[PDB]
Amino acid sequence: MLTRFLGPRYRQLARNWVPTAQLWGAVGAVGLVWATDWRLILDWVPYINGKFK
Amino acid sequence: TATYAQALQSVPETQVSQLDNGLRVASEQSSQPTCTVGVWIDAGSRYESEKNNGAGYFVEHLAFKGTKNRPGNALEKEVESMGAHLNAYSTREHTAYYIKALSKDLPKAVELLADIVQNCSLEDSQIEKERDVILQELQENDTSMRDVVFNYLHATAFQGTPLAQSVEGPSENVRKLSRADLTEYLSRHYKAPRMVLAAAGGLEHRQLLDLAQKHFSGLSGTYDEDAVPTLSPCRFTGSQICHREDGLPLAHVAIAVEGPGWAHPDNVALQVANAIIGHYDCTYGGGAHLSSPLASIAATNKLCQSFQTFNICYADTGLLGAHFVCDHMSIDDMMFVLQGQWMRLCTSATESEVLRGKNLLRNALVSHLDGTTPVCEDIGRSLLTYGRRIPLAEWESRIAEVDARVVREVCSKYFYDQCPAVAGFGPIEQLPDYNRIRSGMFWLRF
Amino acid sequence: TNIRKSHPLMKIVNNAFIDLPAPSNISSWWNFGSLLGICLILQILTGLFLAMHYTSDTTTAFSSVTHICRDVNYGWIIRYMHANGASMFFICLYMHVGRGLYYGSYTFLETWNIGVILLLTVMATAFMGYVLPWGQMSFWGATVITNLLSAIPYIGTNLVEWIWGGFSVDKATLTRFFAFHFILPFIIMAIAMVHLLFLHETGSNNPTGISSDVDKIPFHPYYTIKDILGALLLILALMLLVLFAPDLLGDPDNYTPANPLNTPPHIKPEWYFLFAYAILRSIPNKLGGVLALAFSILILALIPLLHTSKQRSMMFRPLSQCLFWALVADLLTLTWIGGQPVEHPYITIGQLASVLYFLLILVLMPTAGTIENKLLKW
Amino acid sequence: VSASSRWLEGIRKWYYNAAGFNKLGLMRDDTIHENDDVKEAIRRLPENLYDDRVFRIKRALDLSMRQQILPKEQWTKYEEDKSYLEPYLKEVIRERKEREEWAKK
Amino acid sequence: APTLTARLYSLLFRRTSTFALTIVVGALFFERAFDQGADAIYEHINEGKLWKHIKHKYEN
Amino acid sequence: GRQFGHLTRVRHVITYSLSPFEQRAFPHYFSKGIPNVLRRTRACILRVAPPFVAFYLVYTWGTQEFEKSKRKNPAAYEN
Ligand code: HEM
Ligand code: HEM
Ligand SMILES: CCCCCC[C@H]1C(=O)O[C@H](C)[C@H](NC(=O)c2cccc(NC=O)c2O)C(=O)O[C@@H](C)[C@@H]1OC(=O)C(C)C
Repeated sequence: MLTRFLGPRYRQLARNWVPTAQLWGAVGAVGLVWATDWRLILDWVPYINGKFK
Repeated sequence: TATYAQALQSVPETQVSQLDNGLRVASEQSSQPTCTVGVWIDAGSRYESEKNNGAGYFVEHLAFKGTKNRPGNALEKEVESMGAHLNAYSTREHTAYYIKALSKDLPKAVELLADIVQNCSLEDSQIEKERDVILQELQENDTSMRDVVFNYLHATAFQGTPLAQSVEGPSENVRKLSRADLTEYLSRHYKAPRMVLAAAGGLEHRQLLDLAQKHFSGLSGTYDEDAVPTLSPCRFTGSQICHREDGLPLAHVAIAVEGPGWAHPDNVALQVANAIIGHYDCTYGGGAHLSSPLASIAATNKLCQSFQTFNICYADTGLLGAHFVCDHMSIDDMMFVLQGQWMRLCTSATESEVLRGKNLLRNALVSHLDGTTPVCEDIGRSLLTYGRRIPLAEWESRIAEVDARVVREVCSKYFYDQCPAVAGFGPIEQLPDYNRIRSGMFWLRF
Repeated sequence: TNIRKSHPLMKIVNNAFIDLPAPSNISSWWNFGSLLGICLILQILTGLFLAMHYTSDTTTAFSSVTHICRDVNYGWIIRYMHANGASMFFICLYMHVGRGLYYGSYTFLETWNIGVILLLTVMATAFMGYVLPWGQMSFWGATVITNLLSAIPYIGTNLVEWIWGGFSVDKATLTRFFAFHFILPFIIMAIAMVHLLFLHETGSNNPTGISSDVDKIPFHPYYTIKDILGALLLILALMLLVLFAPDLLGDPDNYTPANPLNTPPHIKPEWYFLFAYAILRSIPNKLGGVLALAFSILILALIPLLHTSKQRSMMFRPLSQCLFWALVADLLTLTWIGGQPVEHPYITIGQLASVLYFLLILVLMPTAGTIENKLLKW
Repeated sequence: VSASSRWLEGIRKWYYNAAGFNKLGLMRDDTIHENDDVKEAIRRLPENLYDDRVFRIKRALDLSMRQQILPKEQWTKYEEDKSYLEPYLKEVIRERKEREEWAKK
Repeated sequence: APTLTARLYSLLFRRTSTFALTIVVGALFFERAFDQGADAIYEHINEGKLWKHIKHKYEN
Repeated sequence: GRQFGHLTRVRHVITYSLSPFEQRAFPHYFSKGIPNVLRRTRACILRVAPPFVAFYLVYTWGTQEFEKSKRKNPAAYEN
């Protein structure tokens, strides 16, 4: 019954933390990538190709 | 039905006039039978130096003690017998001497002001008597923890600058200042282009101008050679002063961040956010149900006895923050909560709370400008600070402009990841370490 | 002044089982907390004595256990108490969770949740436990199961081989499991204390779900002795197995060493995973089967979000009381099916029991709750 | 008033007797789960109600321990079951909801 | 024209978001460049490797 | 944690009790015991028992059909 949080203010609160929640997923993706040396995603980054010729 | 917007239009324009002195002469006429006139001088203690500090204050104590044409009693006796009220004050930037009086007594009212401001006797025997009264005033002031901590905030925030000084001075100056020290500060600072004759009530502006030209003509008949009373900007310092004393029953803390100063348009928005946080006192009715989250939490959990946000302004700088009072085991919680609120606003101000803040501020403004004295003081002071008088309507427009975004942007600009100036006094063992307070000025989520 | 109260250490002990106020009211269903404790230490205790004789190495694994049973003075009782205590640790774990739902105890979120963490860990532990003797069930038990992570999209393969140390179960896998089977019960033991920490924050729930603050009794006498008797009963049972029926709950074929070539058409995990086993294969899907297997246990952490009733215990709730037993019997069903081959009757009925399980906990009990509210005028 | 309204009443009287708290001398409201709202309403009861509620629950917890029940002629007769906590509970909920509603704008 | 450190603070250090984003973005490039320069330094001071030994055995 | 003395508020209740060394540990063990467990069993048969016989019926029929599915299988294969 999550209706307590349905209103104008909540909508404004939600929107205020949109950039944060976004940038915080950017941190996690890149973070997961860098930590597992994601072969798939990394190949695309210009430098960082320690698996080319 | 006469609307609020419309009501603001009805407030009569403040009339401004300049003499040949450079003395500005301003008034706001109303139907009242009484009034308030006085002179606002662009003189404080930020204008003083290490050695003449307390001079303005020492002058104030002498201002009503006798003039050339009216020695000793005389003044009092003229004022008292005409049933008027003579008063004065001085801050770090301003000095004022005003008279509340029957409006039909505007002619002598002004005459008396002139004399006071121009021919202040300074009889040597008086200077001696006053020396000992001010000393006493200091023993007295030492017991108002609040007065103390605000002097300490100023002392630490603006360390090494004139603004760091107090209005009354250190004891030795009071002990050491001489008549020559005084008169030289007088002539140095009581010059027309820095004075403003202000008035509010049942007068007509022309009558004021006439008087000003009659009793004030000849003050800057000598525009000074190379005396350049210019205020050097004042450094702010993220610093902290703790006057531990477990013999006091309650602690006072005052935390602030550097403010912009009198003229910056950012004030309006800061005042809104301040209104949102507001103030509190243990005699407020309505505890748990207060709109201010800080206030409501403080009331329900007994976090304090009183708190209050504030925004002090000086030229190009100011202290912006809160001051609270509480038990020795609550200093930590109060701080947490205070700070968490500051951040909430920087990053999450919602729309309605801002309306409330704006309305509060509108109420405050209009309510504050009620009666001859409060108005007169606003005229005189504003002329000094804004150069003009900002008509209610304009403030209303400034407030209306503000909404959540403006609050977050403006709050972040001054509070976010900024260095505080902390001042402590009382049983402050639990007052958090400066690093800790510093860390509380940003959020790891944001 | 009474040192039993101000000494940094005793405090804890005073708070644990001396002065702690408890409901004058609890009944036998509250004993399984001590029993689980006892289980945990006794398990740790025999388990250790086996480690002073056990090995690892695939070559000697099986040989060492028999060495213990035959050569090691008294090694047999130790070995069998360990293996039988393991089952008892499940009977109690099972009963505990049971007591919990019926009586609404799960309303203590943190405590309940730590308990779920306690469930998965002893499960994860006991699993590794039986791989050790390196018997037939041990090998494919260790194979049929572990594999499941190979159903995880994109990376399943990688993980299952990473947990293996090779391309199949061998060398790298037995030593691994032994070490993990050694460090886990200690970690569990810690978690238990945190479980118990959060429990002391509210005190115990009781048969009525009402609130006993109005009638608390000291743990001193009362629940210490009612825990002792209780533990004696747990000893009777554990000893009945060990001393009269050692292999009654044990698959006879974990005898006869391993053999990556064989696989004896039958094979099921130890009894306590049967209900789960049944669920998984009652689904024609690699992903779905394992996904459903997970939900089968991870749903406990969902229960509190579907409390719908205005009363806490089911003591006064006939409707739900019925659906509770239907759940138990239905779990007894899944256990039974899990124990049978994937053939004719057995398939469709175990397929129905699965749906029932999830539909009962996810739709039936929550509705029974609301109807009871409505009946009472609440 | 219907022949069938007595049926619904009859299903209710039926459940009541089945639910069983009345054998322990409890009243319907003596068995509500305690939550914030319920705790606040318990707080608002006047002395006598509160004291009576305490005595009841004590009497049940006591019975529950001996695993007994009250003689049949002393069970709480449905319909003589006073809904003493509903009005407070209802008022506590109303004010919470007003708050909840204020927090949205 | 402010300062490097100033401009750096505003655009990336102020918000703990960008602050953290900067370091995960900055760690990836660092691991790569530090491993290059390092190994290179390690080889340059050596040369009895199996690197320069290969040239001899491309055949079998 | 919560200690006695800070639990809750209690009004006007007297509690008489007796020393264990002054009473019997098994008052009317059988006299009052049996009747009561009958009473508690009765009070609960109907909510506990039904699901179990249901399992019971499904268990015996289930194995039955399992044998009669294969063993019984032949049956007839006549040509
Ligand atoms: C390492 C295995 C576990 C141990 C050692 C353990 C220990 C205990 C102890 C000593 C108590 C208090 C006595 C009692 O109520 O019986 C208790 C109560 C409880 N445990 Fe556990 N438990 C374990 C597994 C669980 C599980 C599987 C759950 C549920 C997922 C759980 C959730 C609870 C809850 C909610 C209570 C409160 C019972 C009540 O208040 O009536 N714990 N536990
Ligand atoms: C950290 C204390 C423990 C140690 C040192 C320990 C060590 C061992 C060793 C060396 C074996 C192989 C010998 C044998 O199979 O009899 C074993 C078997 C086993 N233990 Fe543990 N273990 C410990 C705690 C546990 C726990 C917490 C459980 C879960 C109840 C557990 C359940 C098992 C099981 C299921 C087996 C294999 C079953 C069987 O014997 O047939 N033990 N353990
Ligand atoms: C070493 C023995 C000293 C005991 C201290 C540790 C043990 C401990 O904390 O003791 C008390 C006895 C704890 N609670 C209960 O027993 C308990 C609580 C309410 C009711 C009943 N019974 C009947 O209504 C109970 O029995 C309990 O039983 O928890 C055990 C899991 C824990 O054991 C653990 O932590 C392990 C991690 C050691």
